[PDB]
Amino acid sequence: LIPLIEAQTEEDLTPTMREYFAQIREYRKTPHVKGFGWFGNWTGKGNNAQNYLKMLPDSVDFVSLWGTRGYLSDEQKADLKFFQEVKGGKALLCWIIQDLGDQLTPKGLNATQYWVEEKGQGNFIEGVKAYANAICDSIEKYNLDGFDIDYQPGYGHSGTLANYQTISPSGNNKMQVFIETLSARLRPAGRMLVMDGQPDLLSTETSKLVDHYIYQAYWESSTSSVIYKINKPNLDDWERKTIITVEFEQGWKTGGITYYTSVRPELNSMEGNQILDYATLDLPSGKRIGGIGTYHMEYDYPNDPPYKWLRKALYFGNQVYPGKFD
Repeated sequence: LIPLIEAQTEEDLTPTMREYFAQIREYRKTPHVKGFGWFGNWTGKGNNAQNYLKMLPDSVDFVSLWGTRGYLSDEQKADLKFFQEVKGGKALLCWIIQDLGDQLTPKGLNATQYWVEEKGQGNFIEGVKAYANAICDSIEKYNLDGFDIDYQPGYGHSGTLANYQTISPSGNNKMQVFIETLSARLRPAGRMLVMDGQPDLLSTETSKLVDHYIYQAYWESSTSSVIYKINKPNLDDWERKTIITVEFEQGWKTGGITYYTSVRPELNSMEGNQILDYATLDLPSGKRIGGIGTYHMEYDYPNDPPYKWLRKALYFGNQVYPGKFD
């Protein structure tokens, strides 16, 4: 007889709640509008539900951890264990990929020094192979469910890995064996690889190694301006693997921007029409977007109800306007 925020394993629940989360775990594996976000201030520290993966809406499928790197608390480890095993949930490491050494470069040592000669052996590429293997290390160490490449060259995050060009042996071969090394390792482990910002630079073939294409559709003011952004037939199965996200650091109150126009007239009489359009987005093929998410998803918690917009959006995407998945 333990309330949820206190529960740690299937052993702490009644039969009726064991069975409840069994259907949630089933659902996760059916094809549906996935729910995602960038979860900040993740502590698992108690009293406040907002700091817990396990207290997220049951309709959230996976999440990227904005800010967290390593050194997890026992209370973080336990939140995650429940989120993973009871809820069918998945948590990703996440951070901008710009330079070869990024966020795994110790001290103030030199990136190109530490990674290339010191870790490769002059072979720049053995160092990309190495830098990636370290990401996987650090994921396997905290049993997280994979990685989220924040890829934004040509929004200023261009470096000794990130550049303007298609990722393929024929274009950015360095970014190619990067992604190749993450897939080789964390795909057979049941883990996820994912790319946000400019997943459109993936080659057709390389796109097969990435489980979702995640776009920041923050300031798009029209359905068809969002479709233009994500309509990339170069990408394997782009409709069902594409996730479109709204900006909740600023629009948590309103369900993104206040001056959006949906292709569904009935959505435009209603506040939050950006996130609801996204969740119900029928692409020109007729297929339903693969999912929606919010940046700083937790800013939706102070709402009435808490997680107002995300919950509504997934209700719109999965029940009000049932989508087509083939």
